[PDB]
Amino acid sequence: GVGISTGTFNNQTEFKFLENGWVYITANSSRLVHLNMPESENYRRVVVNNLDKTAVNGNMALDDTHAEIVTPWSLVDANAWGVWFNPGDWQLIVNTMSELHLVSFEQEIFNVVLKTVSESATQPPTKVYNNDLTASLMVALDSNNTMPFTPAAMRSETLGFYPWKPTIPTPWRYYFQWDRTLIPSHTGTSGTPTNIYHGTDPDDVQFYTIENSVPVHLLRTGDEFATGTFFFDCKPCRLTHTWQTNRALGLPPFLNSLPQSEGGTNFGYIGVQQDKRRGVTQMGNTNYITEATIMRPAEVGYSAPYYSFEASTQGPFKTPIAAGRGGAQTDENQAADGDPRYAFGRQHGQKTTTTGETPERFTYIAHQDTGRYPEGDWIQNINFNLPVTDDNVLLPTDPIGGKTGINYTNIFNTYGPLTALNNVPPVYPNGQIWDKEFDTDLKPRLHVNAPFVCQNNCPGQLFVKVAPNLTNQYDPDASANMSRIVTYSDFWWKGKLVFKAKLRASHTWNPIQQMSINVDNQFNYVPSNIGGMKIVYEKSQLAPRKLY
Amino acid sequence: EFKFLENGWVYITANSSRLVHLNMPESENYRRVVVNNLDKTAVNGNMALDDTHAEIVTPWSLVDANAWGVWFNPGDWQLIVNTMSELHLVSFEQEIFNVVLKTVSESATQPPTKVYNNDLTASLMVALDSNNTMPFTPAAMRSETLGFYPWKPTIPTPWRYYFQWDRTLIPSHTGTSGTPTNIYHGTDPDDVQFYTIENSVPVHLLRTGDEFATGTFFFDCKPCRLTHTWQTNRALGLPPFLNSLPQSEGGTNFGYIGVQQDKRRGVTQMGNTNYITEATIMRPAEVGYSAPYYSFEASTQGPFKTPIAAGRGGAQTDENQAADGDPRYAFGRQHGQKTTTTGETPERFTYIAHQDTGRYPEGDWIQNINFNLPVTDDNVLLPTDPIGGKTGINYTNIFNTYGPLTALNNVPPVYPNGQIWDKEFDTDLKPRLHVNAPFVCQNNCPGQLFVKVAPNLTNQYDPDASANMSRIVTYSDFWWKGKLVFK
Amino acid sequence: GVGISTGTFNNQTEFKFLENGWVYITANSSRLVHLNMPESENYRRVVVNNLDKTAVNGNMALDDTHAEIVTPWSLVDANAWGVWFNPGDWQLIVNTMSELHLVSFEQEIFNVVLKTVSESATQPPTKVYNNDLTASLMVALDSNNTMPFTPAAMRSETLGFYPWKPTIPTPWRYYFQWDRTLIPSHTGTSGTPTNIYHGTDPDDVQFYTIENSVPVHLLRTGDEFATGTFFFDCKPCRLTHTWQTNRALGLPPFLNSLPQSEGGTNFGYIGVQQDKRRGVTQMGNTNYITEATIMRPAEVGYSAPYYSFEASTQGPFKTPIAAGRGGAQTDENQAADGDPRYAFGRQHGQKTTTTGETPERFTYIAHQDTGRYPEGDWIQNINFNLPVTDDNVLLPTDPIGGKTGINYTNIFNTYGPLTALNNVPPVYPNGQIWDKEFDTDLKPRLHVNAPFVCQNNCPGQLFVKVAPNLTNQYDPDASANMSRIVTYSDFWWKGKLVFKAKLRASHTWNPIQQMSINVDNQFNYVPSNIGGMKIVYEKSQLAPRKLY
Repeated sequence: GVGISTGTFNNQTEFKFLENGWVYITANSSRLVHLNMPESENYRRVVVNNLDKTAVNGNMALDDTHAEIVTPWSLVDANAWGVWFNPGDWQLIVNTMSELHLVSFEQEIFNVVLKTVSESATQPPTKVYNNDLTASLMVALDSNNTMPFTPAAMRSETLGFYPWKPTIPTPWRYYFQWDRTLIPSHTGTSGTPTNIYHGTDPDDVQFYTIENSVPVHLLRTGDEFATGTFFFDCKPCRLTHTWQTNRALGLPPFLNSLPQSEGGTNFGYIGVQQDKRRGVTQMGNTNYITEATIMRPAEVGYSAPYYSFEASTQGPFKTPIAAGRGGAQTDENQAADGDPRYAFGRQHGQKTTTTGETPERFTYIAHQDTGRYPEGDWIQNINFNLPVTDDNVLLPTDPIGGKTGINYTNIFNTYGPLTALNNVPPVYPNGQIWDKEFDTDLKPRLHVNAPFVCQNNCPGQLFVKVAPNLTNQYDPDASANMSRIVTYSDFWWKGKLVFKAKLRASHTWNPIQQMSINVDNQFNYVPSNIGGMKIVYEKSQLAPRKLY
Repeated sequence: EFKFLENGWVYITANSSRLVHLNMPESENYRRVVVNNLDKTAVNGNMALDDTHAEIVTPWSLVDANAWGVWFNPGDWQLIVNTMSELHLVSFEQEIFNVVLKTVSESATQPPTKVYNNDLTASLMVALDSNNTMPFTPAAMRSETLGFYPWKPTIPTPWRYYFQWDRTLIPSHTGTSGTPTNIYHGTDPDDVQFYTIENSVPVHLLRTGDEFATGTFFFDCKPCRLTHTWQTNRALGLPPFLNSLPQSEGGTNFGYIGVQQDKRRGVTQMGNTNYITEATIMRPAEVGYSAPYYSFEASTQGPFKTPIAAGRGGAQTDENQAADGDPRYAFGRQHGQKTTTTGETPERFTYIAHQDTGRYPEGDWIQNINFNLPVTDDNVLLPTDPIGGKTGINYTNIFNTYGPLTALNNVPPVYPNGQIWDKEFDTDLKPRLHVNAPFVCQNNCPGQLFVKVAPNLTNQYDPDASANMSRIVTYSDFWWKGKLVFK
Repeated sequence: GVGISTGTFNNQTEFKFLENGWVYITANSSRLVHLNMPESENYRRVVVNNLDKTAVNGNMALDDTHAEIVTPWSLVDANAWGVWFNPGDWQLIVNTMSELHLVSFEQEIFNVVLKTVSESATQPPTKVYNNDLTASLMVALDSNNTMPFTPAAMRSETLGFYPWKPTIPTPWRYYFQWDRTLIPSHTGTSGTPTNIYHGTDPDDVQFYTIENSVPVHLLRTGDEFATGTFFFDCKPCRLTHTWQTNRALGLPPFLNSLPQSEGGTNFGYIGVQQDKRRGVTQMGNTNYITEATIMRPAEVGYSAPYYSFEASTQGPFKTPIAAGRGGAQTDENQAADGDPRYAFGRQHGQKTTTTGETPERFTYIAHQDTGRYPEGDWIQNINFNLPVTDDNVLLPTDPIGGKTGINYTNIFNTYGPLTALNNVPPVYPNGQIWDKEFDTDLKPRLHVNAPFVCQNNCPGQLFVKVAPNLTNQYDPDASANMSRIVTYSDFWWKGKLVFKAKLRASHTWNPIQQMSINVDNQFNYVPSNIGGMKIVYEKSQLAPRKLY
């Protein structure tokens, strides 16, 4: 009731060691959640069209045009690593574990409190906060997944990552179908390229409402709500990275001459003339057997067009790629297409005492060597007469379509039946944990935003909303917006995310990479003298594994 | 042995035995060796000749029987390929027996002389990596498997494996100005994997009276077809009805469809044309696919050729047109080359598969969506049109038509030099096939077998000295027997 | 028999994960062991006296005088970490484990081979090696520990640390009682200080022989020998380090003024005048309560005389200390008394391809903060009148005995009933694993050479010796030394050392120290281009733990 708590705070992470090197990881997360009443009680169909930006020739990548339904509901999303693990737990997992299985998820709301605000007309303004013991919090669990799936991690709008910091839900909204055409252009393009919002296709209209699709629980201060346990059906997530490219697959050539002294220039030598060597190649018209030409079982990674923008009914979108760029591990400045860039605020890692709306950002450079170095690619004539002449080779420095800044690698695609690739690594703390699989007939082989993909279903989205607190003058048949008592709710959210992981084994003489605190990064993991906190991103696939 | 089961199935047991000759290793230590043929790649336009890499050279030797020639003589192969329609890989086992170890004493006599004596107490070190902890290094790729002749003694191959390295090689051509970046960058510490047999695999010491058997390993692979498909997209489904049939035999007596092309009935995917032709009629899917050919992609370790699943079209008619996708094998006198030949020039052949799943890029073209026929120059891209200003490069060199509709076959077995089975990659997303072997190991396939002559020390050994160990010159002859079972 | 092997090589390390976070670590180690016949078949009582060195005034620390029995036997000692774990295994243990229990030890000898050498009188010298199928290797296991305990790790004379490198045993010898007096001196000392070897005390004479005390097995090429499993009875060894000194024990003072901005100089302030504070002190005649004077439960660590040399019957010896020096963690050059220094050759970590007899060396700097910073000590008069005047304080810069280079800290001892200290950390790879407890009535609280101390008994020492291979001209009643066929043996040694360890837990928000491969140390863990190997030392108590 009014004076009785309905739940307990718990933010402990439990590691229970099972038999045969398996560990049962239970991540308990609890948060105080602050919820204001919605700006409006009505659903809105809102169109955004930043014509001012895209009207500048060459700015088509800046398109924000879309249509969305703005709802009075708020989304409680815990689908991000930082919600469940602090840096120490993450270190333990990524240093001691080799693979991760997502097992189950459950959440509850308890200790609901609803308050009203009265602001007097006194010349020196003043306001008072009073409990509304009979007011209700509306809670809806879309366990059947009737609503569109809108994971908040993509917008950095999940629950906060600090147990001792109150957090907020995010106002819920979803895309509403629209037709939009945007012809690309460049600086110096003559005229005005077609840039039009065409409207909505009636056959694609889907207006969803929570009230018509999901049972809604009314929670007074003495009530609680528990979702029950949901069990996942996902593939395991590897906590190791592969390093072998095509060049490091299989038996190396036999070295007939080995170095006799230590030193930088004391190389070995194969010792057999290149066109007199033994082995197998797929180049049926040459006798050269080299590390570049020797047959490999398949292809590790693939080349794809990079910063290619494809257009469909709704306008242009960047073509996604599975893996990051090669060479970024050596030079951070070379991080580009395929290296996810995260931008987030003070709830999710940015130093909490900073000021301004400029977000904290980082580009994740995965340890896996499955990318491409397009500056190193080339195409040459089938005749394969070496050394190749200018007319018989296409180089990455050769312009395509007359454009000095575009080469064939920009439009190149080597994905095929022989392609082998890995799933995206977890991105702590801002990365998404699980994602919903598409309801297309043919499904993608992976998702680029989360390591765990929901093959059949994963937990229903949790929606909350302050129930309307009407004054005595309400008139439903009037055009003016409803008159409401200013009401807001604080409730406690507790979730339990269960993983299963395998303890790693030492396979090599040498030690392996391990996440460690050091003098440089020390102060990223403790509060500042004024309580300021931050959570820096951490890599997750530290240890290597042999691909082949 | 061919044992005929019920309902047209045959149990093929291939027994193979070899005398194996093993010298003691050159060195007892592991070596991390870097190869860098900068002299070759420093010539502009020779980037395809890159041999730069790093490898761990081990004192161990690999006994590899993963090649068709190890198990079947030509008569057996004829029987299989003429009478069978599909092949299942069932099991594999191997053993080492009748171990013999000998020492060599070479006198200082002015006329040199040497004597061979049995070392009855010396041991052969044998390690079976049944857990597949070691890198997978199939010897067939280097033509370094056991020999293909039962009556010819054979040797194992000195074992080594790749060690991670970073390498950048900017491509160039003749006439390229300056020196393109050509650098060996070193090793990434996070990718370092130094494997040793001693720390990972139990090691058996075999004296002359001892033997070793691996036990039977059972495979889990897909069946391998011994038939070839010939139908391309043009030969799928119902042909057009011929309203006029020839009345006499002769070369020029063709049939005729007899319906004007834009007045025909049927289904096409060209939604803006009324022409229904054998080229434009809808087919269920695509047989084969076009891929960039002699395209070299670069990654952390340097450039490598982009592999392709099927060979070139037209090679069946003209051998000289065999190119990308037609595997070329080079091998020595242990593996097919006339054993009485002299010199180190290997025997070679390009395998031309019977399957018609390839492409004839000279016959491709792209034309404008408007599809106004006959197409004009500006509305068609031909294989003879230069790309990037290069007269020797056309769009087919960079073309890729792989998609959801692509259908293709597994690589055919290549007797005798072809690999039999291969290990599947440990990536999250796995390739649909391998180009080197018809049988791919989905979970695991037999552990690699390693052998090494145990060190035979003299009386003057000093472990705390920098000089390399002083050993009695010792070598071993042992008999290897394997059994490979097919269905 | 002759053609049948009697054992299998195994150098695998197995980690078996038990229930409740406990792991069963099995370290298998195998080595090829090379043994020459002894130089002499007789026991020798040999006296060493480097009078030439100690005769120089001020060189008394260089005394090597002693007496020892030189035996024809050789000792097979596997009591060092490097014998059992490669760097990867050690990384796994020290990064994932919190404590270590020594469980059991067993060893065996197999595949014995004995060979004879015949060197012809030919003008160009030549030699031939022939198997002596009937010769024997003599093997004795002192399971009753009748022989003196002589752990080889102290002399860096254990089995080698590389499975693929043949190793040797060490010629066995033990101390024989002697009386020796060496009066200390300095440069400028007048005359010749007494420097005399007095002989042997008859009541302390102990002449041990293997033959009279231990059953001896004769192994021909077809025989093997197994010790059986020995189970230890030792205390657990912690793999965490304490950092709290007396200054960091208990409740800190309450800060009445907290900083308002981030920055280097924004300190907090206690905000209460020092002599007006509340709390408890052991200084019964002062009202000052400060972090230096506030009562702490006990004392962490202790001060001891450093580079003090005590003399007894056998001459001077350095006074050992339990913990290393304070400040060495910040500056390596300050490593001194209490920081063990290891010197070793190419069998035990030194780059195997180096030349010369100069050994590789390192000083182990433990992570635990249990030492002392003597430059920071002082003593002041009981009156405690502050600020203290010169006459009322003894500073570390005040000479003692008139010596400008000696201060009271050199002779200071604060060990008492309140002292708290930790056991010595394991030193990989050269550190001793276990040590035998003294047979004195009152036993030391720890040993400085090994973390595991043998309370009742630990495995008997293993002795080997090539049995005498006589020629036909042997005459026992002649004074000349015995005429023997030049014979030597190669045998395979295999040992199994079993540990039990507890998996660590994450107790803090922040991550902890972890051993990791990196660009700097990368090439310490892989062979050189000519096969050269090395094993660098690794720290073992990386993770912190709270003392109080």
